[PDB]
Amino acid sequence: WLSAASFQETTRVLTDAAINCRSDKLNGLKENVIIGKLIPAGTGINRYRNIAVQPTEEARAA
Amino acid sequence: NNPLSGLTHKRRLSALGPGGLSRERAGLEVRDVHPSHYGRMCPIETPEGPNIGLIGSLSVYARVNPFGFIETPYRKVVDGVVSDEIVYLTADEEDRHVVAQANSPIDADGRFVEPRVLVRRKAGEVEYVPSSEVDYMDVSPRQMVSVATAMIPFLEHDDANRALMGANMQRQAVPLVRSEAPLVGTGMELRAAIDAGDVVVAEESGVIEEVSADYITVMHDNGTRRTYRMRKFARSNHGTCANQCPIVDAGDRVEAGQVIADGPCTDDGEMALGKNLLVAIMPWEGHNYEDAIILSNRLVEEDVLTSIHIEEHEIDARDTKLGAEEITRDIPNISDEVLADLDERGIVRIGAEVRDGDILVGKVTPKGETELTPEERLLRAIFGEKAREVRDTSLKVPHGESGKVIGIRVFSREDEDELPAGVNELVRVYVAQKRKISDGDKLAGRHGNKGVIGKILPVEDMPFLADGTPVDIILNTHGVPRRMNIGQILETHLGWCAHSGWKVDAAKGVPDWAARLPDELLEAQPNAIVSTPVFDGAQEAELQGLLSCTLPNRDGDVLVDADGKAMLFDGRSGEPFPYPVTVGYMYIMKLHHLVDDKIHARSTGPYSMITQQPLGGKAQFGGQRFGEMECWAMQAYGAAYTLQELLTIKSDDTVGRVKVYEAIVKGENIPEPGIPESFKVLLKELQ
Amino acid sequence: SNNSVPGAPNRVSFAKLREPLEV
Amino acid sequence: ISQRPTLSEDVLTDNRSQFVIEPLEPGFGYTLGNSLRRTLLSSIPGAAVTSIRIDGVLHEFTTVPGVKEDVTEIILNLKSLVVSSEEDEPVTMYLRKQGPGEVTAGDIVPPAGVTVHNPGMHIATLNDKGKLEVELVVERGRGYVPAVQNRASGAEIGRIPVDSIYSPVLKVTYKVDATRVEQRTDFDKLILDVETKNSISPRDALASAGKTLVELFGLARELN
Amino acid sequence: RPTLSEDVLTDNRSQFVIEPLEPGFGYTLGNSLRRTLLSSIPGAAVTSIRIDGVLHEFTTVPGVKEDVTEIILNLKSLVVSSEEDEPVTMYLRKQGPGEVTAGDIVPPAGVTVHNPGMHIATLNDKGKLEVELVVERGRGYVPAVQNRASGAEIGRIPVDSIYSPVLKVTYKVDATRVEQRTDFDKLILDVETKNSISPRDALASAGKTLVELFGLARELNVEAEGI
Amino acid sequence: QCGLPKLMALELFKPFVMKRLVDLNHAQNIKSAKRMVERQRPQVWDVLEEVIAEHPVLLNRAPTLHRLGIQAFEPMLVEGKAIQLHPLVCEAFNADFDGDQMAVHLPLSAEAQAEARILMLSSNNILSPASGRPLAMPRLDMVTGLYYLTTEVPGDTGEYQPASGDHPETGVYSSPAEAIMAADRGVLSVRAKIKVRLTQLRPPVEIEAELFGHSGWQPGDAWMAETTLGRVMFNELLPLGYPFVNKQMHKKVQAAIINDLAERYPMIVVAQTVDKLKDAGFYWATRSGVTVSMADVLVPPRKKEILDHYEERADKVEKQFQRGALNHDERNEALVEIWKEATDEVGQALREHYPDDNPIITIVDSGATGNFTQTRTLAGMKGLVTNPKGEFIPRPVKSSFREGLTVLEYFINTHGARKGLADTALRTADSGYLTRRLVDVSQDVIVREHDCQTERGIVVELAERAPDGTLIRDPYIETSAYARTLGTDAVDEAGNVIVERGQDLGDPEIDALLAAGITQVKVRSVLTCATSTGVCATCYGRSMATGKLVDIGEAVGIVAAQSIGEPGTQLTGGLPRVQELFEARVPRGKAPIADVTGRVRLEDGERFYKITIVPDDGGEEVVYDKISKRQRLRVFKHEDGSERVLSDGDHVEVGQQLMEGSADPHEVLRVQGPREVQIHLVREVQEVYRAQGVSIHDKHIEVIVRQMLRRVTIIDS
Amino acid sequence: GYDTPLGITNPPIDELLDRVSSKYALVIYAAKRARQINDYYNQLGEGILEYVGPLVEPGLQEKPLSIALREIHADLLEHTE
RNA sequence: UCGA
DNA sequence: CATCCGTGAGTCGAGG
Ligand SMILES: [Mg+2]
Ligand SMILES: [Zn+2]
Repeated sequence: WLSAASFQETTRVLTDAAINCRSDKLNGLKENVIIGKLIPAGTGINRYRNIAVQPTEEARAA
Repeated sequence: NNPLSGLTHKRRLSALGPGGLSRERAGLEVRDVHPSHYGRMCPIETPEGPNIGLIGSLSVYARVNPFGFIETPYRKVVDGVVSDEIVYLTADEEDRHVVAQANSPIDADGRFVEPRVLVRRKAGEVEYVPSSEVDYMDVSPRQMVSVATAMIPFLEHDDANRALMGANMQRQAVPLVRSEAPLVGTGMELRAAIDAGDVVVAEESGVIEEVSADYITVMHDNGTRRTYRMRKFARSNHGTCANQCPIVDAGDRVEAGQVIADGPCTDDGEMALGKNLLVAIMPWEGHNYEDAIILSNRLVEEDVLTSIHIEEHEIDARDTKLGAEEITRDIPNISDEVLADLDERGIVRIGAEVRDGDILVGKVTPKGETELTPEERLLRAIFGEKAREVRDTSLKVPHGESGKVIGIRVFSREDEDELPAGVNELVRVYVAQKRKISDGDKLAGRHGNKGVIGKILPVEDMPFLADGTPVDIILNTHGVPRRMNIGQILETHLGWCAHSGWKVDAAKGVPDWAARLPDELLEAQPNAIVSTPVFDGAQEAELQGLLSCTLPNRDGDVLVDADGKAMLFDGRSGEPFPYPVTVGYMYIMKLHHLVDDKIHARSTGPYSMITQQPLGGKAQFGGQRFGEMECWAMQAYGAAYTLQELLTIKSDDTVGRVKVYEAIVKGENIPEPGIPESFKVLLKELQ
Repeated sequence: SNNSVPGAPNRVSFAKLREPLEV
Repeated sequence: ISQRPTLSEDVLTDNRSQFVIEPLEPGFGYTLGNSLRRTLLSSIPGAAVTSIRIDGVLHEFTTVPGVKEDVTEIILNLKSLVVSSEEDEPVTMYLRKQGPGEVTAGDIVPPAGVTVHNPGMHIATLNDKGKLEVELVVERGRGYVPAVQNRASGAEIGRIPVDSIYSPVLKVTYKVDATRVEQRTDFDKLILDVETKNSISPRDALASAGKTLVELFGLARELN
Repeated sequence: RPTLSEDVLTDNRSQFVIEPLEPGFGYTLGNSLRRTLLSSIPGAAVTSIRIDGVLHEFTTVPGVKEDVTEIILNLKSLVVSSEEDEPVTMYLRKQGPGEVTAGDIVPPAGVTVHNPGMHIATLNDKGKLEVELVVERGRGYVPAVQNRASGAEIGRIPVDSIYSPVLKVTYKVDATRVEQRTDFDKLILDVETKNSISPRDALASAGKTLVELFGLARELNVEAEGI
Repeated sequence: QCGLPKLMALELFKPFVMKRLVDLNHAQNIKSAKRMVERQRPQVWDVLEEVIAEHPVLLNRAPTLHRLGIQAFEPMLVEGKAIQLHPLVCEAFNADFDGDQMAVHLPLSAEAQAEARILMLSSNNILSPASGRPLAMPRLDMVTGLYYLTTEVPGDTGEYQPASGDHPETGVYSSPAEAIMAADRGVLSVRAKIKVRLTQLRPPVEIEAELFGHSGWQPGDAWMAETTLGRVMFNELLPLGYPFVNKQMHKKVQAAIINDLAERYPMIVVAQTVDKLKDAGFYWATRSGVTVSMADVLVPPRKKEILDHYEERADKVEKQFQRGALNHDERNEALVEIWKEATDEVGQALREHYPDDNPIITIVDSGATGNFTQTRTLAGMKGLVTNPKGEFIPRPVKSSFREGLTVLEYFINTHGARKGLADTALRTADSGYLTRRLVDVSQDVIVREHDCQTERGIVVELAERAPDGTLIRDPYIETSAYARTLGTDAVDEAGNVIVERGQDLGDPEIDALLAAGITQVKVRSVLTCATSTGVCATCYGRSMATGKLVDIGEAVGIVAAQSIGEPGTQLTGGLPRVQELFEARVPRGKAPIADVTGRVRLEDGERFYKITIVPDDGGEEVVYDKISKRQRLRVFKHEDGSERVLSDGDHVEVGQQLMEGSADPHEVLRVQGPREVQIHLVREVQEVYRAQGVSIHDKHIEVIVRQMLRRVTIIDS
Repeated sequence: GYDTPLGITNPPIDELLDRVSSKYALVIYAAKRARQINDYYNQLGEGILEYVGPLVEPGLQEKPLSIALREIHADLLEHTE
């Protein structure tokens, strides 16, 4: 409903959503931008987001 | 902005406003050019934006009848014979009649030349019609245009699109330190300057009794004396410089209706919206790519394109609940080095210089007696310095603003100066700037050939003619035939002929090309002024021939050919350019879109009261807007963090931005963004 | 000349003679 | 296939002089004279006014009672003032004139080492009751130095800094007669044209141009 | 601040860096120094040649792989320093199978060939080759039509004369930021020379040459300047 | 790089300089550090130069239509108060220099700078995401400059001459260094055809094999060529390792070179390569001698001759209507044709009368800028002006602009000119609107997986079979196939497979399938490949920007939207058609389609068109009712002749369009099915942008289309 | 084979991209190491056990990102998803 | 009202 | 297939 409200006919969107008790799972670009979360695209996805970088064992302090 | 700017604003025709229509309600039928507009409303002059076609200029010869319709003058033709008798006609009245074009050839008595002539008819339809059926004819060729439209030389050679901007931009020309008249004119430059009311016209005839920079006094014939006071260095509505100067010397016999002293953008009572520059039509090492403009340092070192700008800064001392604001020279925790340019009151002294961040009006207000910091209490006992209850609320110079303080206007409730309820001392400080033209300043001509200053080369770098004269301005060739505004080229050719002078060959008779050329022009002095009235004036034949008669320079050498071109030397390599470059003079107007005003930037600053977003506007030191369309560009790139940053810690995260600043100044790492306060607003607006 | 009415500088005009009425 | 040391002839005129240089390498003259032209117009030493001060005036934007012009136009006319000074350090000129009549560059009082070269220069038109007391400061520099630099130094509020066009050079050009005849008679003849501001001679201008350039190209001869 | 002189190297060519010049002097020094190195330095090259088994050009020389054209070109790239101004003559003869080089050339006294390993022409068996060369001194570049009468008209061939010991020179002018001023000019110069002289030397001669010219102007008064 | 003003930077890096100000003890604390900056003490300028070391910034330029409207740069300090911009990104921002203003945004967080330097750096985004074409290329003065030197001038001086008489071969140089010293003396022209031995440029592929046997050319190996000195200099920029090009550089030529460099050579080579070109063009644009005078703009010799011919043809038509033999709708319809033809003849007059030296033409015929239709307007005549209705005015503007239009001519031209600006302002609001809807429908569309693994794809008409024999490159090849990846092995007549499955289509791989004779390939599509959320990586294929496989996480949906909405301004069907399709409205045309395939039974009446169809396979006669204003579509029948209009007895396939107009996609759905209606939409959409010269790869359109059929209705609960 | 990469084009991105699965991954890869470096310098002053310092010679006033982006090219870092 |  | 009410109708900047 978030992505729907911020598009068009916002008053129509809300009246319907509040009656249906619609729960929004915050998984989408528009949805994530609004609440300020990392958008589920690009460097935002976990596949790239949770990266552990370490020096090679070969690389050692002088 | 300039005199013409005002005049045109008095003759605007707006469809907006109460009783009229809204912008959204206006379809495509209202805006475009209607057949009735001829001689009544200009078809060219109208804004470029979303206001297009809804704002129009009233045509030159038109006038308003007691019933609120637009009458236009037409010459009366009895029976094929033009009569000097003139009657004004309304739109619907004209339709019932049949009108001849103005340029239709006429006998020395008044009769037509050809039976069938060009004829204007109802519904904007045209057809050849026998002379027996000719009722009226147009007063003048330039009848359909407006005031600002008629100052565009060779208008009939420029497409409506660029001709449109041509008119709109002349109203944006900025008054220089001193003004030159255009080498090439249309004749309208005279009557416009006078009627503008921003020059000084003599009411009754007589002799200049005494002249000063301050005023001119005239002794009439009947004995009475009328003195005219000169407006000297006054701020306009748009921060330009309205300054008038006396033309006549003491003891000049002046007749009534004569300009005795002109103002901004006016030379000898003529509209002087710019300077006459030496142009060269060639691409130059890319520095003029995509409408950019290259300038000669001469233009800086001789103030050719220099203008004066005045700002008005204000502040007031009010009655507060903690006492009253008092303007004073004593400001808490400020050295005597900063206060140096102040008087005893707390005002800056006239003539002093001011930079941004400096102090103009020292004002202090009693701050709320809140418990000062236990950690600042502690700091005040060590150094034993007692805190003052007055907070610095002084008037400081806005960022970017600078120059000399050229006047102070103090109003005091104490001095019986009637102030609004609650104000004690009110100060005004006027600072003037002598802005030398620079990179990024928008330049333009009359043909809608706009452009910003790309680069200003040293005078020696400039491509120069044979006799060592460096050109002034280097326009790009590419951006000419695309715009269909080749009048700027015509002006340039006539520009060179008007600079070098000319002399047609009378031996073996008057040449056939210069047969329609009036006697007065068959011989021309160097730096002479001419008129090319719209839908009249110079024709392509006469122009080519004048290029053949271009008088040689002081060294007896001709400098350009009959093609109009000449051979230039690259001031950088020294070697001559391989091909002939077109060289001449073109009138260039400094437009009021200067970088010094337009440039802006902001680290942090103020914030929106509700949304906790930054404020907006250069006047508010506000941030830019990263709109919906810019968000997409981010997402499409897939730069989630940057996008997250911009819409969080850079915007409305109350706690976020603060810790960002701290992290930066401490040299640490940027923390993780929190919840947008803006979003919190929404959830409170939904509840 | 173009406008020989006020006492203005002489600006020479390529023209057909315009004498209907001044601006 | 020929070797001859080059000459440097001269054809004169009071304010401007043509220097002729030959015989030079083929297609060398153009880039040779330009090197001079870009030296003259830029870095030739001279002198002009830096700052001024007028009685009753605190800033550039006002009018002195009884004078036809305002300070701005007055300062603007003074841009065309031709001066030559020997004093390497700044000096102070003077101009005071009252009552009716015209004031000019001749009415300036140049101290020891300073000479005005155009006395007929129109400055202001003082009408009746009009008085004008001015104080002019002249320095030695080269090229062009904007007024704006003077004010931040510590100059008092009375002073009004003025732009400085030190370059005593007016207009410079050249032409080349390249004998391209198919033989070992192929050479280039250079004709340089220099015109000054009657502050220095065209010759002396070319001299200071050479002294400069010589000190520059000499660094290409020193060994590593 | 007085200017500096720098050098980045290669055996045959090198790049020179001049900075900081007074604003608007990079281009004042640029093109002028180039035309000097390419034209105002004296050397030696080939004016004309003569081949034994040639009565016209289109036919290749009896016993040679290369055409008449491709041998002239190879010879144009021959680097030679002659001591006397007056035209000298060197001979190059070789027969049998193998390859003729610049080390095979028989030079007069005071005349030195600086690239004896330069390929010239591939001869085969029963392949005879006798050539008469004409060497003069001059400056820069001289066309072949101007040398159409410098040999015996029994097979005299006019050649393009590349006297100049400097091969190719380019230059770029960037801006250095001195003090608060970013207006000062920095001059970068690229110079490639023959195997005859080092570029580092070619500039000093091209530099000393120009100092002489600007002497004429300076001689009159030596008024004012500061370094 | 970008020219970031000294005053602008100091406010952007304000707390970054304050950091280093209290560092180097220029200020005792953070408070004083602030005061130093605001007072602009002379110290900070030295400090700021350090702080902004390789610290990228963003240059935005509204309106931001596609993702190239915002690009990163390495900030360079500069005296002045204006942002300096690189000439090549002008095409991306759609930005001229008539007073444009660009926003600047400074990335702070560690990741932000990384997203700036890597993703959004201008030297990485050379190609358009919409077509894979190079946007950062020689554009104006650049192209004209290069087209200059690369032109072969026949009789120019220093030209190669064969040996004859007593003079040998003239115009043969040992090395490029020699020819350079020739033009400097003044013997050689930089545009004249000569022969030169080169040592640092690989010869053409055709000649290297002849001279080396593909022994692998080497820097030092010599060879002879027949070009101009200019063309040589240009090839030193490509530089080595690239086959020599001996042509004149039209824009279409240089476009290919970069595009080829885009494929093979890495990104940093292309970036540096394209930078060199800009320099060369500008330097030569200067000495190109391109100049506009009144002289170079010339009125045709047959000006009044040609116009008097048609004015005579017109007065005949006028008199033929004066007797009332001609209909009023016919009269103007003929007058339009008379003058439309006249203008063409005026255009022809110019091209021949104009020397190719003429800078007006030189610019036009070199792809630099400008249309010849403008040149016709300028020197020849304006032509037909448009009515408020849009129809072309019977009256023509016989005057060119050089001659000076008559008073009454200017007025009516002005009328059209303003309305042209009016609609130009309105479509932008319509285009931007369509764009924002397009974004919303396709936000959840992201590259989530590496591969769907379905074998489903869709057929691509690779090439048409030419009637006489051989074949013809289909006109949809570049937009429908070149970026796709195969979903089925492509075999010719033999058992020999040409291109495998799981293989990207490249330029040579198309030629391998084109010379093999196979004219139909099955390829993976966004439409076919089904993944849970969004789409997989394989089916989408080669990312138009990268020139390689799309990365896992690319927001292809929004990019697709931008790619469609960006050029949406240049339309006359027109733009409304695009909306009408994407909004799935029951079209204005409403052209019927055959429900069941069979034999066609035309039974036209003058009052009404009726069409009956006898089912091919038994069936019952199906009949439609049509209005006579529409007309039957010339469909390509079994006869292989498309120009055959619908006739009785003809054979139509199922769903075949009966008359001209547009078929209701909803009917196409119920009749031909889900897959078919997708393919109709894609190509009906494409047919709109084809007309106005716009090339969007079918990929982007499909993404949106896929998001339309994601739902099904509920018949029974 | 090319001309020397200048400024922010260095290290050349093509050779950078080869040591990573995609453009987007390279970003987080680099920055997360850049953070480690900047922590190291700030922690070092008062904190032991910091992330390991620059595995390459730091340029004078070289930005933390600019340091990290080089060692990636030097393959001295390990890559995990 | 103006600028792209 | 045609009416009545409700909902859309590009971006960014400037000023007073
Ligand atoms: Mg623009
Ligand atoms: Zn898939």
